[PDB]
Amino acid sequence: NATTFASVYAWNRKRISNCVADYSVIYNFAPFFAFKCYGVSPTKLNDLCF
Amino acid sequence: TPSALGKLQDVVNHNAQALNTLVKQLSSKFGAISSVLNDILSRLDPPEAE
Repeated sequence: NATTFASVYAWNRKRISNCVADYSVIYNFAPFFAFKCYGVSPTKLNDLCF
Repeated sequence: TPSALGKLQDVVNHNAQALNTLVKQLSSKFGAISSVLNDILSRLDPPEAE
């Protein structure tokens, strides 16, 4: 839900930790055109606590 | 002399080593992302999990 984004050489990585993340709200933020989960499955991202 | 009961005490060390190796070879990754079946079933999708 951001507007300002850096270029490809920059990352602006924000380490999300110490808080219980829910991967069910990301499907209501914006309609995505690509969803490639390597190693993990989109359906079971909720129960998995990385 | 504590080396007289050696033959009988080597039928036990071999069995213990065999059991210890058979148990330790469960935590070795044989080509998977981890060695826990629950982790394989939780992270990966059913196709790659198989």
